[PDB]
Amino acid sequence: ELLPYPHQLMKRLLNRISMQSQLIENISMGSKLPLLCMETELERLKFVIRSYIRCRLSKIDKFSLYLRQLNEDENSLISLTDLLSKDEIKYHDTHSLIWLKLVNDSILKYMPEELQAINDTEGSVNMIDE
Amino acid sequence: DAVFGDRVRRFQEFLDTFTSYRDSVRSIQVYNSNNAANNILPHRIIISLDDLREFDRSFWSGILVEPAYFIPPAEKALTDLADSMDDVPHPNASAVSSRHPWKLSFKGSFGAHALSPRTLTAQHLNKLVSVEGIVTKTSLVRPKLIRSVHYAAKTGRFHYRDYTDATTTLTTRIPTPAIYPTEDTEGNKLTTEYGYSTFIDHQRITVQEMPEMAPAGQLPRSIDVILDDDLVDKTKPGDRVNVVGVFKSLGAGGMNQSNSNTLIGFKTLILGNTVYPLHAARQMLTDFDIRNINKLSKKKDIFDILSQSLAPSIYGHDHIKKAILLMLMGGVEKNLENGSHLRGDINILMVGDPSTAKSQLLRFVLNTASLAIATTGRGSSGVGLTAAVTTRRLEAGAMVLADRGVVCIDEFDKMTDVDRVAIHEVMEQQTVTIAKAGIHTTLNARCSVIAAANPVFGQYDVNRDPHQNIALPDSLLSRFDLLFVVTDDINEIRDRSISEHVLRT
Amino acid sequence: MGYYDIDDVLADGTEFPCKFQYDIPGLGYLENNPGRPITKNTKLSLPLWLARILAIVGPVPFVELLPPDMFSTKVMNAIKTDPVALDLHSINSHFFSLAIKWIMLFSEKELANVVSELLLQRAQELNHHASSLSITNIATSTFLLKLEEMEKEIYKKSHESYKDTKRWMFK
Amino acid sequence: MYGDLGNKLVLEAKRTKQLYARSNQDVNLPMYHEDIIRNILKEVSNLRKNTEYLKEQQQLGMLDDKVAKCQYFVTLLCMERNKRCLLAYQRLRTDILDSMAWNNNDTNNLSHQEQEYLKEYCDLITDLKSGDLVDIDLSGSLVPPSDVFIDVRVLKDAGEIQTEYGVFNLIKDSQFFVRQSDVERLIQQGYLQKI
Amino acid sequence: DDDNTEIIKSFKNFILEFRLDSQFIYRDQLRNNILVKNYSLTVNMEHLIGYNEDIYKKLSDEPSDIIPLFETAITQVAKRISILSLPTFQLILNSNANQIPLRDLDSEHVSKIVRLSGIIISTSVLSSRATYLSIMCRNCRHTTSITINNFNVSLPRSCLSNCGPDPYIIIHESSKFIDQQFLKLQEIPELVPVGEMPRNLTMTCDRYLTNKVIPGTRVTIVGIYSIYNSGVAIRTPYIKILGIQSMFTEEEEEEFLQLSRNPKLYEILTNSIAPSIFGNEDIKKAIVCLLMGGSKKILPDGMRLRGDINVLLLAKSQLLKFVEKVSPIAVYTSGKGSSAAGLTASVQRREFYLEGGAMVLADGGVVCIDEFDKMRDEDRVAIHEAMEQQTISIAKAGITTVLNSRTSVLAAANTTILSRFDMIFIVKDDHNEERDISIANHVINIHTEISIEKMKRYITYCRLKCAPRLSPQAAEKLSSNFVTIRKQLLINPITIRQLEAIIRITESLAKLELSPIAQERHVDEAIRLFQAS
Amino acid sequence: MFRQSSEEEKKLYARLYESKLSFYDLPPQGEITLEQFEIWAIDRLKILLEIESCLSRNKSIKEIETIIKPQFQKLLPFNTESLEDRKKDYYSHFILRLCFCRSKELREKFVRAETFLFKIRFNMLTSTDQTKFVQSLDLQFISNEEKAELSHQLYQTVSASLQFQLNLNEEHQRKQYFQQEKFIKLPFENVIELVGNRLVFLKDGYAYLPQFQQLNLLSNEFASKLNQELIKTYQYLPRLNEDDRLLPILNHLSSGYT
Amino acid sequence: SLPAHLQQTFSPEEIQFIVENEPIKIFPRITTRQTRWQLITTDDKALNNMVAMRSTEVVLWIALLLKQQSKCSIVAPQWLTTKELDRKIQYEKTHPDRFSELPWNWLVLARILFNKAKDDFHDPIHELRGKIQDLREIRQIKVLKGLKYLNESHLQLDNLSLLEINELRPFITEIMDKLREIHTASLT
Ligand SMILES: Nc1ncnc2c1ncn2[C@@H]1O[C@H](COP(=O)(O)OP(=O)(O)NP(=O)(O)O)[C@@H](O)[C@H]1O
Ligand SMILES: [Mg+2]
Ligand SMILES: [Zn+2]
Repeated sequence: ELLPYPHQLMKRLLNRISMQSQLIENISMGSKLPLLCMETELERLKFVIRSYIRCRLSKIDKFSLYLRQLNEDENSLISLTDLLSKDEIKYHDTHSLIWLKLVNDSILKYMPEELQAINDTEGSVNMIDE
Repeated sequence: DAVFGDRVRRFQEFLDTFTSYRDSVRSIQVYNSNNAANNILPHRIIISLDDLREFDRSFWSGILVEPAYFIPPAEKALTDLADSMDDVPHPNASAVSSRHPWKLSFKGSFGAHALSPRTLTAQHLNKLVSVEGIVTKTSLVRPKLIRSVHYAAKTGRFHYRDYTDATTTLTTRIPTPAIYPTEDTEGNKLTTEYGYSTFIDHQRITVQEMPEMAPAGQLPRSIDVILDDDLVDKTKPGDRVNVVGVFKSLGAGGMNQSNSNTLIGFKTLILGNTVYPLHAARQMLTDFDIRNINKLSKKKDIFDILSQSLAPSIYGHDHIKKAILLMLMGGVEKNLENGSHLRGDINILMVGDPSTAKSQLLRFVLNTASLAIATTGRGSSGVGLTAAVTTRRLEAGAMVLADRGVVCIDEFDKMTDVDRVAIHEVMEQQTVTIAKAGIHTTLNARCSVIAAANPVFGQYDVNRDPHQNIALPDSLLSRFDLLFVVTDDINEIRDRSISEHVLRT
Repeated sequence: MGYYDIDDVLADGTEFPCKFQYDIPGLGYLENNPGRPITKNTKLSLPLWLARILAIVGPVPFVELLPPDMFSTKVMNAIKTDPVALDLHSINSHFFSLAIKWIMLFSEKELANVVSELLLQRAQELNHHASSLSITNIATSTFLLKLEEMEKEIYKKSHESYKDTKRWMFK
Repeated sequence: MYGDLGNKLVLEAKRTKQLYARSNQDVNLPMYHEDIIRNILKEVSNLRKNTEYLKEQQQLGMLDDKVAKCQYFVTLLCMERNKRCLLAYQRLRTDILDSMAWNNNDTNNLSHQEQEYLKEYCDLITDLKSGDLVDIDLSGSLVPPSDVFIDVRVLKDAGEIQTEYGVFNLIKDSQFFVRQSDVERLIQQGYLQKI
Repeated sequence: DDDNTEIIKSFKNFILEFRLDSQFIYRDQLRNNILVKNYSLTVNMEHLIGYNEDIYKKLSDEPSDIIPLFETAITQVAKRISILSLPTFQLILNSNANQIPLRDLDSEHVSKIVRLSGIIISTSVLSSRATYLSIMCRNCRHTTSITINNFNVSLPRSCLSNCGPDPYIIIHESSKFIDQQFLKLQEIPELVPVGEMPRNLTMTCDRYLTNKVIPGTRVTIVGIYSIYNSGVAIRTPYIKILGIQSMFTEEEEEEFLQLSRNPKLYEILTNSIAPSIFGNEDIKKAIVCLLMGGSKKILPDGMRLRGDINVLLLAKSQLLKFVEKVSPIAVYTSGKGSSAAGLTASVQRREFYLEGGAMVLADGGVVCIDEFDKMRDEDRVAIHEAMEQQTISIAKAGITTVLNSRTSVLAAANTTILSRFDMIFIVKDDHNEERDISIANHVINIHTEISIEKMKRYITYCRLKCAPRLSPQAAEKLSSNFVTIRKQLLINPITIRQLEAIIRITESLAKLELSPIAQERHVDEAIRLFQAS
Repeated sequence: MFRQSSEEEKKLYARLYESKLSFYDLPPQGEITLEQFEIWAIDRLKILLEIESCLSRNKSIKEIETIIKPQFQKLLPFNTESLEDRKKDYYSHFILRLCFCRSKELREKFVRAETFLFKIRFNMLTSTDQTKFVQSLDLQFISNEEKAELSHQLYQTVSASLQFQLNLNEEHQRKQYFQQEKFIKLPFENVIELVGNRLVFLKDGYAYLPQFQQLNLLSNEFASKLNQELIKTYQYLPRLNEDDRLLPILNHLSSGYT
Repeated sequence: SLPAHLQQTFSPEEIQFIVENEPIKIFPRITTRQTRWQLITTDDKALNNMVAMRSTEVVLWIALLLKQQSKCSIVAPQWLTTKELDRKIQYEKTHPDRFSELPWNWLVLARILFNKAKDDFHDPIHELRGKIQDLREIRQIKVLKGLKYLNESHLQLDNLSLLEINELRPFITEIMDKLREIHTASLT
């Protein structure tokens, strides 16, 4: 499944990254080895976050209709904004519209009105993955 | 030694559990006991290897991987079952000591051990295997001694002894010298009682991989098989066959002192346990077939239905189709009380223009008759078409091979006069007779002949006599029951119908 | 069993034998004649995505499913004698998918017990050929021609895993 | 029958997936099957015409309770199975294009809707890459950093070029000893090798 | 006694310890072999020499004695790396020592390791040798066993458990065996002294080295050179072998598919056929159709519909050679044939036998005849069956058999025999001096569009992937044209056997596009190209 | 290495026939019909009548086994998983207790016939089933040192028996078997029938018995415990007299032995 | 978005990255104790307060970074010695089902230290390279026995290393999933 976003941790980490970058620039403009350690540590820190966010976006691609259906359910025990970050919300929303426009014009424009829905649960095969 | 008894017990439990084998034992026994009071069925049973798997896996794998230690006790238990069931009293002298137990055979699901002569390998020795191929050679049948009985002149006591050889038993024993004892332990002179002694039949064959599987024009490979008792003479050369048996080795392999420096290998064989043919003709009717056949026969016009169902891909020629159907049914062969014979089988000839489906229609009979041989008229000689000499031995031709069948001859007009006259006997007396250096014999050839030809002028000429168009002697045309002339007459609607038909086809 | 899965899309198109329980006008196009009715006790071969519904919707439903040849008794005996030697690829390209679909449809108990053993026994040799890395081709290639489309994916993702580890270690 | 064209179309999806998976460097997704897709859509239009005619016969009263219900229902299934095939095929080619968009952020094989789709998704990627979270290069390398300094050899004569760390002069078959964090992009572009 | 244990210990420690950089190459190979049930090890001489030269010295002095010790050492290691039963493992060797020419082997080389090369000319069937063997003692009925190994033995005579002079027999029911095979090696053709026929040797291999080569292949061999019993005090030499040396991808069919959608593909293939020959457009078109062929079909009543094509040509020598090169399978012959079988087949003699000519031998492929007028008398009549039926049938001198003749015939010459062919054409010439000068300049150069292999592979791909069917429009068109020509001839012959030829040409034309249906576009070109006259 | 992790009446009879034979040890429970009572008793009675008839005709064990074994599948099945067969066997034995506890002659005849049937069925077992059945009855082997010290006497005692009873004509085979054979030590009075035939070795009042013999101890324990249970059954016959519907059946069953 | 080979698993590079975050003991050849390091994912005091030839503990990636130059020397872990590896092999042979209790990163750390720090061992390195191999071979036998218990419910493993698990992950999970699908389909 897609696990809930750590809202607080990410705020604090990203602020710390910015401050460390400015400190490295100030010391550089001011023995070599401590600078080497600082530079490569910042690389090691940034790699983990990059991998993590790419994985989460990949999960959002695969469960887009499921997340939308979970949000549309007024009786849901959790809101979509609890689960996703603001950037993730933007990506999910606009990517769904792009994909929808592509298939709607290309295929579904030609189908009869009973089969024009994209997120149909009632058909002979369920169109929603989870 | 004690393990042999437990294996006999375990197979007895199997025979009690799966009851369809008891019915088989009992039915063979009661059938043989009935006609004996007036053919006889063999003392052999075929077991499904799947039943044995579901009954006891430890016995199943034992039969299939260590047959020398599991087949003998199982076979012993079968004999005890058949012996305990009721049997006719007061047996004769030969029956009392026949030395004739019952024997097993197998079917179903051999798995990895289903093989071919190319792939049979030294890893498979002493395993139970199934092989497939073509029979290429067969030995003469010979009798073999296994037990002899003797009467002692003074004491009035009957004595006996048993013999063994390496191909007679799955397990291995000290060989026996094939000598008859002349004198008793106590010095009494003995006599041999033939008719109370027991002899069995023996035959060796050879099986080769099918030519369809031969790689790269390489030499083909083959195996020798040993048959005995009931299995003798159930095959002939050219048969496609599937054989079941134990794969085994023999002899001293040159380790008994020899000049070879032991580079030569040991000899090997398959001991025939069961043999099955392959279809590569006959069918057996079920009850439903008899019902359907009898019901269909009461339609008003069965002849039209059946005749039009022959070669539906060929348009027209209704009457020739009807004639072919009547040929396939045939008349009735008569033998009168004074030995005189009256013919029953129908011969048909058809002659006509180019492209008018003569060869195409002739080809259909070859794929619906139960026995059929095909030949072209110029590719065959008179002796090859009837019989020829070799070494003295006399060898059959095509008309002798299709005895109770049909022979198809295409391009009949190209056959030379010297070849045609060999056929005049076969189409009426239905025999072939040879009188050549060192040979005189008669052979049977009862078939029906169907053939196709081209007219003399390349197309049929209505403005000349039929004898001018058909260059064959009157004595030969007389032997064909129906002679059909067919032509390609140009007409609009006929052309349209035929062309649309072949395009739909 | 996802919607957009190509293998599931492709496996649902295999045909199964069927028999009708009502005569119906105009549906002769199933019998490749649009101008005629279907008649009761007619037998036809239909794709599974259609037969799976016509066997259920009513009472008596429109179609009855006949036992297909790929689940015949001969195949079961072949499976139970030696599962490793068996040429499942020739029997049917998508065997373990159709097996699960048929089990769900009829809730078979014994077929599940046969199929579970078949999979478990073939996984062993599949791992053997996955583990064996060169520092051979014929010995491996003879068995890898008898794998299902289902089994090939497991073999590929195993071989790559072992190979990546080996490459990293000896580097 | 109405599913044959779909069963033929999906085989191209399986084929292009295997061709793509075999060689990650050689991505050129093949010609869009405009003609087969057009034939499938024409078949759907034929089925729609048949249902409409059947509705006219239903309003005329032609045994509509059983006959129109069964014929209509059977027709509906034939349309749904065609929708599934078309969506599966288009979804596969979409996944391939999304994969290329992340690295790149030529056109002739893509259908025009796909040609605008790719541009839209590139706009989305650069929107995420900008703004907040800009400090981490979301389109950068996914392999963990092993070493700070490496030796790289000069494979293509791109001449003198500029980069955020400085300027380089790529004299063919010269060799640099330099930090990887700088030359990672040039290695990906293909001017350099690690030796 | 102890030397047998020290040597085994030494080779055991060799396998357990030889690293080159960071991988224990022989431990890894031995483990990876067991997982695929391969019980052997391929050692390399140079590594053995590098590890310890003394071991190699012992091996080089007495190979017959020391090879078995190294084999049992391999077994002892194989158990440790896989068990917390196995046969004895086969040792295999690789070497780079100087090759000896086969003609120079002599009495100085007996019982030495030798490396040589040549051509394999014959292969025996497999035969069985014993390794573990069980014995029964005839008098006391005591039992024992023996372990053979195959290096240069007889049954013993020390009776046990008096017990007699020669009491032992074999229990074949409880013994183990292996495979053995014989081969013949002939010296290299480019080595033989002039005016002499090549010399050859006989040799043996067992277990995994069996069934590894086929006749006619050039090979390199490593083995012990030795003698065996079979003049005075004289013996035959031989060799014991220890080592031997001797469908489409996706990226391929993508090119073939790109060719298939080219709007001028028919022109491209015609242009690619014998490009040096000037003019003769329709000849080239007909050869494309002959190479591509129609589609075979089988009906419910069992009748069978032909797929092949047949063409006749009345300069012409070059095209048959080109067809022979481009075709996936091909046979070339002149009208008299390669033997008394002629083109078709014949019976020969002493018992009689039968052999087939170059119609039976080309079954499944293409055959081309260089002068069809030089056909023999028997072949003149027999080719009718070979072409109409795709069979040859004989019933002569007690032989009674039928032969398959499934092939497409190309023929040339300089009568009624023309009726057998689908198309007939007459070759045409032009006399441009530049053409001859260009040919002459190329001849001097050697004395001082699509390529063939790509086209052959494309033809193979199309034959494997597609077999197209007539559309209804084509059927109406063809039938209307057929009745039109017959009516025109009637008011002034065409026959069904030629309509069924036009259909095959039509299918072959649709096959290039890989279109599953044939269309009026193809029918038009088919009847247009039908103008043989 | 990898690692994972009334009904009572039916279970009772499954337990009682896991060994395939029983000493008939325990009180039955639940219900069966009166027709079943009569028929089951008569079936076992027919088998025991034929056993006593053959013994009165002085036929051997092999002949009696040939005569009686076909009757199990019809009257009283053996080596069977069926709950009905197991209940039929068990209940029929218990019924004939109540029929044949009534007098010393009836008790002796029933004990003799039932013990011989026990012997027959024990012979039908596999050696594994025999071992498991003996072990289930909670039924002293000598040490290897004592066997070695007495090896000459024990081998002299059993060598003829090994040849005639186990067909070991070869002395080599007899020696190998004797090397593998175990021996039991017990007071000589417990195996006195083997003592009178000099089939066991005697030392200091103890008899030394090989493991391939000694089935007479098992059958004698069966006979003795059955006799004691019949004596007990006799003592509480006044409680049987509370259901009149059973007494005619028991009188009929006993009349064939009087 | 994410590569196909990283959908369900970690590559060996990520496994090396994970192992590199552990602490290790070193001897420095320089004194830093009175610029400063100012790290943000670790302690900073240890590196700022080094004294020459005084033992101290730091993360492994910095330790290898120092050992690239003269300024540092790495102490081998105590389990990575001939005596301990002998005892672990004896444990492996004695208990034919249990796995011996080696640390979760033993393979990775051995094959890092043999490359970067071949000079700092006390034992002869050509013996350690043999005993590591013996351990891996015995453990592979035990793994091959265990793959006959894949089932519909669960499995227990003990002391199996991270790299050893990651090697097997895509096989075990896939076959187990399909057995689960086959079983539950019969219930429904
Ligand atoms: N209804 C039909 N009438 C005539 N010919 C047909 C018909 N249907 C198919 N044919 C074709 O006619 C062709 C020639 O048939 P065939 O039987 O060889 O003629 P034929 O009488 O043997 N001519 P020939 O070989 O010159 O003596 C074959 O290719 C058949 O497929
Ligand atoms: Mg013809
Ligand atoms: Zn002896």
